[PDB]
Amino acid sequence: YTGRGMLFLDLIQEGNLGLIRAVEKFDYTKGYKFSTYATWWIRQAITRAMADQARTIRIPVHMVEVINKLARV
DNA sequence: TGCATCCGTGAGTCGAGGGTAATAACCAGGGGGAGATAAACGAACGCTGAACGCTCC
Repeated sequence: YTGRGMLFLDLIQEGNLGLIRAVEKFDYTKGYKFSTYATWWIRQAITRAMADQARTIRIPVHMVEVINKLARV
């Protein structure tokens, strides 16, 4: 997700918040590796922050998901 | 102590002119302001004439 109005190092720090979230909600009772669980939370934190901090005029999160959806189609 | 290196600064004058890119995507819940219907008063009207006077027989 580099090169979209957010600095590359800034993306790492916001994703880093997602990682600390994931460890508090992870356990061995599920028969799966930590890597599969973590990547969901990493992607969530990065994409939400990108929605909330890239544009000069802030756009609400649900308008942002509308425009990128229509752009791709 | 001398020699080598790099970093910062400055480099004319007025004229002419405007727009830039890219990636899991959702229920689920739920709060919070922005637009839709009955109650408190007093002011137009309303007939209520009643109650006063203004001319007339």
